[PDB]
Amino acid sequence: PRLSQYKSKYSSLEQSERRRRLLELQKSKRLDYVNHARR
Amino acid sequence: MELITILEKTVSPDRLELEAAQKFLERAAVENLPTFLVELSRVLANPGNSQVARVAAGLQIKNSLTSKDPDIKAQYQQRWLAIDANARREVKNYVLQTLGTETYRPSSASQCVAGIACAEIPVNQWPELIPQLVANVTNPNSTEHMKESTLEAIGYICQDIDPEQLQDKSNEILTAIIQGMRKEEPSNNVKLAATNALLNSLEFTKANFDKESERHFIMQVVCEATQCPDTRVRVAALQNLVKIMSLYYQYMETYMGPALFAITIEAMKSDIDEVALQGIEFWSNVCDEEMDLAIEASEAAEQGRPPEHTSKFYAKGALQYLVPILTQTLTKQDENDDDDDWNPCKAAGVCLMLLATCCEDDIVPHVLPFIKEHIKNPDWRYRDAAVMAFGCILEGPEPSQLKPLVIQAMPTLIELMKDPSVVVRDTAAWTVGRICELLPEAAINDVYLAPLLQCLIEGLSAEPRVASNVCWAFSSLAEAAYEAADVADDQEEPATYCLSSSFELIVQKLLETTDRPDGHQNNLRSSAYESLMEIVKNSAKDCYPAVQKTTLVIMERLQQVLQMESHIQSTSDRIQFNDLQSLLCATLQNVLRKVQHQDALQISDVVMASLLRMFQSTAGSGGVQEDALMAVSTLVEVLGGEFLKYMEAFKPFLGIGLKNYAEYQVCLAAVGLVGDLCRALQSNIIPFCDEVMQLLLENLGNENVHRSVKPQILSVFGDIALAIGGEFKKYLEVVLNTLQQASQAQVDKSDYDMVDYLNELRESCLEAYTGIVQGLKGDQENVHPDVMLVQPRVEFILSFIDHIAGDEDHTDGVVACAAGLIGDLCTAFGKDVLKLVEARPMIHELLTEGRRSKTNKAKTLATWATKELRKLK
Repeated sequence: PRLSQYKSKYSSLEQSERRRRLLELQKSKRLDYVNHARR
Repeated sequence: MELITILEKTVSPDRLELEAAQKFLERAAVENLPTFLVELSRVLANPGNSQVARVAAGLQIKNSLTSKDPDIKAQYQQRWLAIDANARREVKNYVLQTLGTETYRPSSASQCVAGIACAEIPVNQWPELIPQLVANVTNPNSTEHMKESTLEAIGYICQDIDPEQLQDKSNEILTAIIQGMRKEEPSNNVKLAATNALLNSLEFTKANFDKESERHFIMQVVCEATQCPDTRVRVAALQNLVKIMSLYYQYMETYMGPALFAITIEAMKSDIDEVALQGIEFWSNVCDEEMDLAIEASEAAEQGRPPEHTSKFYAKGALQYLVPILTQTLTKQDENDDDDDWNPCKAAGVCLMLLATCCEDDIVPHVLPFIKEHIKNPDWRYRDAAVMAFGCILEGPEPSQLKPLVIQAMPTLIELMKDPSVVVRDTAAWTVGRICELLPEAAINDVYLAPLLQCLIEGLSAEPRVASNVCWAFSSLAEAAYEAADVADDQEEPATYCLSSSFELIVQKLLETTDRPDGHQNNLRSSAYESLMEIVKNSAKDCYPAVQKTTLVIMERLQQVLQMESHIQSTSDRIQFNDLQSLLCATLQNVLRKVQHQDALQISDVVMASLLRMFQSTAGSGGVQEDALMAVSTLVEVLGGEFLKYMEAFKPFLGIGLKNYAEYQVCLAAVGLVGDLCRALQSNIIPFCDEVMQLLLENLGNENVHRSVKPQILSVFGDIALAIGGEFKKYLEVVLNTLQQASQAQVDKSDYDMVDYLNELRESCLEAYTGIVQGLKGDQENVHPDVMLVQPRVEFILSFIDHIAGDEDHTDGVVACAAGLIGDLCTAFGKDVLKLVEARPMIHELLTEGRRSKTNKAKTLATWATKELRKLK
């Protein structure tokens, strides 16, 4: 039931880690794109 | 012909005979649903009919009234409510009357009762229901079957029913459940059904638990139940104790000492694995709740206020007695390993780990001695246990206390990597990997690195369960080495580092591992690609020569899968081709990163050309898969504006991804890609916007769309606005009203699965307005003024912000976004904004809160905004 915690490693790939990363990247990109447009 | 005859044919092992029967019933339900159900309920209710016909009828009823699909469900619920109240009254009478008159094992009536209840309870249409179910259980003359089938009905209702609908009748529900669990109850079957219903029900016994009289009554019945001689009841009761600890931790203090500690410790020592697992989970779950309480305590302290909920540190108190139980359990390894099977040994490891992170330092001195006793035991079960326990405590205790212990453990650990037991070598690799993850200084040491590297290199050729952890260890080692080199001291990226000497051997060995034929076992292949990926990213510049070679190999493999996919033979072939493509594409997202941009270009054009070919063939054969779109994003990141060359060809495949709303994951990636295309193509995206914008709004009409697509679509509206500026006027009206509505959404916190969809979506709204306000205004202008079209909306956007300020529930991401918006308004609409802002003291408070960082720059945005309002004075 916490099988995914048994010997927990880490992967920039399963499903959802590479989503979280892709989204976090697009959002940072967005923010920088916007800030050069405010000041 | 006759309904009964048809019903009995639905279980025929003949395909056509099963088809005729099913179509008959289908069209019957279409020609006169009300009369069909009434007749069906009559069959179910009559013990005179065969078990087959009654069960079949029950199934036809249940399926008319629910389904796994939430949207189809709500639909069936409304079709039911629209039926003549007299017909429904008759069905309700028969279904209810069937309870206890079935010889069948699991009652077919229970699910029909629940199906109708879920529809009718939220509108008080079945006032007869509860009191009838309560009577069926509490009546001392009720048979086992009557009580069992009823308790199951109760259980199905608590489970399927909308969460908000059942509190007014918790009092009655609990009366029946508790009565069914009492130990005097003769039937274990009844006790089991009752105890399972309690579990389903706890979600709304809030008002009951706040009454010592009732709380005390509930806890005694559950605790006694953990002593039932029927193992199934023991387990279900323990399951309840675990859930009660999660929802009512506040009340537990009077039961832990005197009851719960003993019950759960005894369960842990049980020889019945099912029981041991509940005892262990109970104490892993206490660790989780208490780690969460510590974060609450910590945050409340930084706010000059006491926390709303306080920890009693039960894990810390129990630790003495937990650990000796857990280390012994680590000795019960299952010799035939199944990386998809759960047992007491594995649960014990996770539990030890959670105790380490929950109680930190405390734990070391309870575990060390077992470790030093058994690290060299001739019995592999104990040798492995010792190494496992060592790895479990590497996170939590102060690294300053662990370093000395880890360094003195290296010599033995390096030896254990060659232990004759495969079980031991599996754990040694993980423990080594976790040293590299958590305490790299020990491994990046002038003493041990050389021999450690030799072990890891050889381990890549070992059995899958060993090579897989070795891969993870390598990537961890690579990250540490990289960081170590470039904390600083040199500039932009590191010139060399301790892995450079063997970087070439590692990549080729990893490239080999990727390709092993047993690569599917123990997640090997994925681990190998993850590791290659991570090591290529985390590499020094003097490793480029090896990096280029590896990239030529990856493209080679990718080019190969891609053309393999325009010639598919089977759905098995279909599946694996996409799985490799998935890994290779993900790998591509790091190599393209990490070459010369000049080279990244030549690679981008070549890959995109191959994907478009794959798209042309692959799909309309089940396509588009999602990682291909994410693949395109990274490709658009490199080509930037130079991607315009493929739009005319990619366009349709963009659409099919946007249109596919059933696979919200594919749609989601399509949406994000649109945002990436905006920043890349910018103004040049205009000639594509109508098609996209049209598909976006369409999707927003809605609602078997996923929750999660809307906020992203809103965010992208902002990007589109930023990319096309004035050309957005065309969409301005529809978008603002869409934003208007999504802003007014205000889910009430007793739930958290909504508190942080509310923020996910609010933030989205703010990014939307920001992209619009900045999109309509200006850089090197002639005069300004499109924005003035939004001027009349300022009042509302500010109100939306003001409402966000009141809600204690702030995600930093939202405070920031809200601050950036305020600054935008000041710069866009000017000194009228001031009067409106000073009219809402909560806005002032929101900005201050942002001037303290978390995150970083929530503080900059909050700082900027504070400044803009000030200059307006």
